Amino acid sequence: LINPGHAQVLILGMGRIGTGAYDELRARYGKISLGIEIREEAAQQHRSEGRNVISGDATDPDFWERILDTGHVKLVLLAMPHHQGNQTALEQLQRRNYKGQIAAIAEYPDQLEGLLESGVDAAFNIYSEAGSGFARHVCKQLEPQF
Amino acid sequence: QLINPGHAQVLILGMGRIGTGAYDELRARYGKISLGIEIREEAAQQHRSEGRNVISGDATDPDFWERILDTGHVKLVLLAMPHHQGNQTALEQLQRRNYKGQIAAIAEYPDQLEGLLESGVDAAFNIYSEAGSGFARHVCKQLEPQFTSI
Ligand SMILES: Nc1ncnc2c1ncn2[C@@H]1O[C@H](COP(=O)(O)O)[C@@H](O)[C@H]1O
Repeated sequence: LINPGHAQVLILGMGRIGTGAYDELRARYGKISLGIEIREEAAQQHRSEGRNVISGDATDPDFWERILDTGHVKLVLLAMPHHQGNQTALEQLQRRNYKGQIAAIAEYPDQLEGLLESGVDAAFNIYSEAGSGFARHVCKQLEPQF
Repeated sequence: QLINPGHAQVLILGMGRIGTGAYDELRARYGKISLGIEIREEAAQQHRSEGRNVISGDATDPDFWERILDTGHVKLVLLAMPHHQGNQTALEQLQRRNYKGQIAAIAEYPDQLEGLLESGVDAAFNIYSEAGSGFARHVCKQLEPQFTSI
């Protein structure tokens, strides 16, 4: 947040998924991410916890035109796997002439397929990612002597 | 119908998508050290056709556990069942056979994770937090975005 407004990563949805992604990116790159969260209470709690998060609706074209389309964004993470959130936000992003990368995480197989078909650069399954992270974090915390 | 886990050092209870990602992630780092237990016979067969050591069985059933040989190098159990109470029941079964190694669990909500810790697991992680972490990790590795680090 050295230069406010200059986030290079947008994380759309700051539930547990978005937050996990936010924390990982911070660890690697420092403070280059902005998370977007529709629930105001949730956004305020993230800000209290020291994360760069604002409230707003990633399906609203005006929020895109007024706020999110800054010209600095290199990567957008779609972390709204329920209620067609990912696909709806993707639609808005594509209307804007966005030249960066897009990645999505989805709950089911056919959902990943539709996201890739609609032009996301990379798509992942929530649970397969969770299993991979789980195994790493366990080996980190417990250091089993294999 | 005794079950000899052989050289397995990790028992993975539940081989749905979570257990499978864990199995594969461990295989990548440590080689063939895991044994998956899966209630769905057709899923267990599909895992075996893919080269994974997976046997069918219900890890909530005391009769399943009675089949398992006390001789074993198992140092880590991953609780990756699809139903939260299943992980809790599996943990109880492991405790009443006096298992000494470590146990890790994954769940949906902080109360579930705290409850697993209270019940005796060594580490407890949230399914969706872990998903977001691995999501970001894999996106960076696949896509190699060019950021200015701050
Ligand atoms: N349109 C949206 N804009 C920003 N955040 C959202 C939007 N829809 C859902 N979220 C948040 O994304 C997270 C996961 O949402 P869900 O897709 O319901 O699991 C939750 O914190 C939601 O409040």
